[PDB]
Amino acid sequence: TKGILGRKVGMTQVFTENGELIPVTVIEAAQNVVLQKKTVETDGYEAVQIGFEDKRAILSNKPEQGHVAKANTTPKRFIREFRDVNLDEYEIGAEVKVDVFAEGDIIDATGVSKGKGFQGVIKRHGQSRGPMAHGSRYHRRPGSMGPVAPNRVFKNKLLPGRMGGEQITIQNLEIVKVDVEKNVLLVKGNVPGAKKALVQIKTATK
Amino acid sequence: RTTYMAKPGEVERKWYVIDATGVSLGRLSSEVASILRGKNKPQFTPHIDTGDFVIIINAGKIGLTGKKATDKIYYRHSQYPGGLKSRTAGEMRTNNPEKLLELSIKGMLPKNSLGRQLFKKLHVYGGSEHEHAAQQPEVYEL
Amino acid sequence: IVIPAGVTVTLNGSTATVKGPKGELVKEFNPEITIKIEGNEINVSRPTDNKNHRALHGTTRAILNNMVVGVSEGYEKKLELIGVGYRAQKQGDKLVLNVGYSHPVEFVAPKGVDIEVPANTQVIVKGYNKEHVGELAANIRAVRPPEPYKGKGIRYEGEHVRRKE
Amino acid sequence: MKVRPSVKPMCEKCKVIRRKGKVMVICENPKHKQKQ
RNA sequence: UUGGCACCUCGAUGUCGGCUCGUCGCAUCCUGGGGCUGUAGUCGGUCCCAAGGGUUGGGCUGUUCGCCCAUUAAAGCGGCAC
RNA sequence: GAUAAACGCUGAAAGCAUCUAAGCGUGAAGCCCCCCUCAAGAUGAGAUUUCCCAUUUCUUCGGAAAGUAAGAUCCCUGAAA
Ligand SMILES: CCC[C@@H]1C[C@@H](C(=O)N[C@@H]([C@H]2O[C@H](SC)[C@H](O)[C@@H](O)[C@H]2O)[C@@H](C)O)N(C)C1
Ligand SMILES: [Mg+2]
Ligand SMILES: [Mg+2]
Ligand SMILES: [Mg+2]
Ligand SMILES: [Mg+2]
Ligand SMILES: [Mg+2]
Ligand SMILES: [Mg+2]
Ligand SMILES: [Mg+2]
Ligand SMILES: [Mg+2]
Ligand SMILES: [Mg+2]
Ligand SMILES: [Mg+2]
Ligand SMILES: [Mg+2]
Ligand SMILES: [Mg+2]
Ligand SMILES: [Zn+2]
Repeated sequence: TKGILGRKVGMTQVFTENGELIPVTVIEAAQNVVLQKKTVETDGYEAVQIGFEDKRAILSNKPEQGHVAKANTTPKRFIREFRDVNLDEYEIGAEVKVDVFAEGDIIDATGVSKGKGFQGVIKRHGQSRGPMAHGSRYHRRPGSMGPVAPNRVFKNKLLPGRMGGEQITIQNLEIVKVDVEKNVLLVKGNVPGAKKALVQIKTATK
Repeated sequence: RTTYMAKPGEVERKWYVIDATGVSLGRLSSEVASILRGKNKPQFTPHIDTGDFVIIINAGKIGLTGKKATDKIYYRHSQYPGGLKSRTAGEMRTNNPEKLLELSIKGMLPKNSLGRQLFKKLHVYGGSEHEHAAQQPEVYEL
Repeated sequence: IVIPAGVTVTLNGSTATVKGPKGELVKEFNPEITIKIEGNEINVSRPTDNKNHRALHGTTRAILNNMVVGVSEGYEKKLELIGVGYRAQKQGDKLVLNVGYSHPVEFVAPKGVDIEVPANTQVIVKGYNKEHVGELAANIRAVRPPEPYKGKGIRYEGEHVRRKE
Repeated sequence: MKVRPSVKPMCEKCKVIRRKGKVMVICENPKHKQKQ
């Protein structure tokens, strides 16, 4: 199981050798370093901690500087753990390049979905509108809060509230191209998040 | 008038270690509840906590008579519609015995703020080893 | 119960070990039921007379008898494939049956059981542990149990299959 | 299988037994299988 | 369900159908497992286990219901102030 | 992985028989996992890595207050929020 951290650059399309045209997400994954290895003896579980993008000194504090000094590297914007990896691979301070993947590798992409702010039940939960005419005064409303008997509302009556900005995993995206000199992965289809969003690419759990 | 009342930290609370191997789940629990509550001390004061600390070891070997291992069901409700989960006493004695004994003893403690303090004095271990050697626990017989 | 030549029946507390020529067995019996060892003969001791003990008695006898006869001459359950294109093959340690399915069905015998196949139309299951022979033989029969209309499928060699139109 | 509160021998071959605290009759004739 | 009674509510407990939102039971409509069959096969019948998910769009009528058209794996039956 | 109905193996009680009493196996879209998300206010408040260090004057006493460290905020430019 291999893993890397990249930024979503954007979407485009590529023609396959076949001739088919496929949509791709461009993930730029430069400056991934191995910062720490967690073992069962020390931490209670196997994981490798990867630091992604380089960050100006004045944006880092002394606690951060002390943690990346152990891996002889500069402060890092994003630090994430990968579990289910082989710790025998990964030396502390080693770069992690996008060539840990190959064209045809099936990956899971994890990121935070775009923020839509306060949203109603129609957009947030795909509920149906009431009629728009025939005397209706019920358009974009949540529906009955429930029956009478329990003198209260059950605990998953879906209602308006803040919509996106959740963690999302898309499973089984094909890697379409790996460009090491550009530190670029091309992934078939889309991954969560706005442009410039952290994307965690790891080998498909399935 | 003149009846004695224990003050907090007046009565010496002792540490006891009790082997659960073979004893009916209740029977163990009912005796332990009395020790936690302090019902075995003449200084017993209903509002204070004069009881002792209890370590139970070998909770995995606790006794369940009849078909209780398969037929005694422990229920939890999440408070979500249809959120009732169930476990057999048997499965719980195999995988989470610390939980089994805590459920059994919690039910036999007073249902109040002091009852919740008494529960904090109970330490259950599936096996034979605890990490409370510093507290110099004394073996207790039922 | 009579012990034959080569058989060494020992007793370690409640559990009996019976090592013979064909193989070796270890079966744990109920404590209170006590079993007496002698140079040639074995007798079982029923202490009290309660439904529990009356039963266990006959079982501890039966199983010990089975164990002992198990390591002496042994146990052979024999199966008989019926139906056009039903054939058994023996390739290594895998009994490969072709019994009318789109896939072939394969069986690896456990530790002590052996599946020799004289003819393609019949199978035989040798072993010392009688229940282990019983189970494997049943598991093989389970693949295509005899059907009532043309009697096709895997039967035991003595089995009496009910027949319909 | 016949599942019914009244379980009883339907022919001379029918045997009444108990499995797992359930009365049943087993028989050579499969029509006579009954569980209570 | 059709009822019986008149115990809460007449200083008001809004009453049918639909819409929105469901949630629960299982006496299961589909899908899963299985026994018997007057089970050759393909289809079925009947019973047992099973409530995870699923369980259509129209014509007529205020309707519920029902009939019909066309589908569907299936077009379940009930409770929650019908 | 463990089970339901069910099917068995071995097997007495009950010289037979019997899936069951002791003992083994098979066996469901269901149960528990596996998959996705939240989650230590899990007051039972967990763990790992890293950073700062032992200041001053009072307080009989316990403790208090008042400059700071690492770090954070106010304020300001904003949006991917
Ligand atoms: C078969 C009906 C049985 C009776 C119904 C109910 C009643 O009187 N409802 C009032 C209601 O009028 C308005 S709704 C328009 C009010 O807002 C509402 O609160 C309420 O008073 C009116 C409809 O008659 N009674 C308690 C029992
Ligand atoms: Mg937004
Ligand atoms: Mg609509
Ligand atoms: Mg309007
Ligand atoms: Mg209430
Ligand atoms: Mg009257
Ligand atoms: Mg009023
Ligand atoms: Mg049912
Ligand atoms: Mg109309
Ligand atoms: Mg109504
Ligand atoms: Mg038998
Ligand atoms: Mg299994
Ligand atoms: Mg499915
Ligand atoms: Zn009969």
